[PDB]
Amino acid sequence: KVFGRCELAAAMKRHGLDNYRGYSLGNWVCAAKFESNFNTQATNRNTDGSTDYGILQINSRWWCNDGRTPGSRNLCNIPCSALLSSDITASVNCAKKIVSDGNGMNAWVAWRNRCKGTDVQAWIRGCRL
Ligand SMILES: [Cl-]
Ligand SMILES: [Cl-]
Ligand SMILES: [Cl-]
Ligand code: NA
Ligand code: NA
Repeated sequence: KVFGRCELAAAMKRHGLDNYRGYSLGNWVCAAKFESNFNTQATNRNTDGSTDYGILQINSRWWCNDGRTPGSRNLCNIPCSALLSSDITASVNCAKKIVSDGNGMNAWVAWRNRCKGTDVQAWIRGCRL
């Protein structure tokens, strides 16, 4: 599913991301924009052989099982395919664990490089939320 911007904002807010770990909703919308282009089916293969999955590009080295990331863990207790679903509950729930791991949203390189320190509000402009 390719979410609209406000559509994704509303879903993330329902699922309790707004201000989770102190990160405003716009941070999460911005991260999803640059990570997945709002596409739940986004997949990216990393140099280390792991893969990123879904709207928030959750990585198989630590967070989900894809059966092909040697030495990896599955800390969210899900198949990485769960993360490609049109429904974002699994992605949002795993994201809560990742952002809680110690470095906040810096866990998403694209957030650090593209969203962090920017006017992340803008991402929820116009949304009736
Ligand atoms: Cl915001
Ligand atoms: Cl594996
Ligand atoms: Cl933080
Ligand atoms: Na990524
Ligand atoms: Na894994």
